[PDB]
Amino acid sequence: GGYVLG
Amino acid sequence: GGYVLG
Amino acid sequence: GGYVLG
Amino acid sequence: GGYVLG
Amino acid sequence: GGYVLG
Amino acid sequence: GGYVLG
Amino acid sequence: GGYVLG
Amino acid sequence: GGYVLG
Amino acid sequence: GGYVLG
Amino acid sequence: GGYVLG
Amino acid sequence: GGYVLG
Amino acid sequence: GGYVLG
Amino acid sequence: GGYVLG
Amino acid sequence: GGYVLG
Amino acid sequence: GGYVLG
Amino acid sequence: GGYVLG
Repeated sequence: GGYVLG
Repeated sequence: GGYVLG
Repeated sequence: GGYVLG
Repeated sequence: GGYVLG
Repeated sequence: GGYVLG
Repeated sequence: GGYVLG
Repeated sequence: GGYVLG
Repeated sequence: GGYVLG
Repeated sequence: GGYVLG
Repeated sequence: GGYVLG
Repeated sequence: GGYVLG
Repeated sequence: GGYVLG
Repeated sequence: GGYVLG
Repeated sequence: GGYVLG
Repeated sequence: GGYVLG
Repeated sequence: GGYVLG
C-alpha cells in the first residue's frame, strides 16, 4: 500500500 | 488531491 | 478502522 | 478525495 | 482484499 | 496540495 | 467500525 | 474547518 | 485515526 | 492562519 | 481556522 | 464518548 | 464541521 | 482533549 | 496517522 | 506546492 499527494 | 492504495 | 484522502 | 471505514 | 481512493 | 489520514 | 467528520 | 478520522 | 485543521 | 495535522 | 474536541 | 470538529 | 456521540 | 487553529 | 502537503 | 510519496 501507499499514497501520493500532489 | 492524491491517491491511496490500501 | 479507516482511511481518508483529501 | 474519498474515505473508507471498516 | 484492498481499496483505492482517488 | 492534499492530505491523508489513517 | 469508525467515523469521519468533515 | 478540517477533517477527522476516528 | 487523526485530524487536520486548516 | 496555518494548518494542523494531529 | 478550526478546532477539534475529544 | 464523542468527538467534535468545528 | 460535525460531531459524534457514543 | 482538543486542538485549535486560529 | 496522516500526512499533509501544502 | 510539491509532491509526496508515502
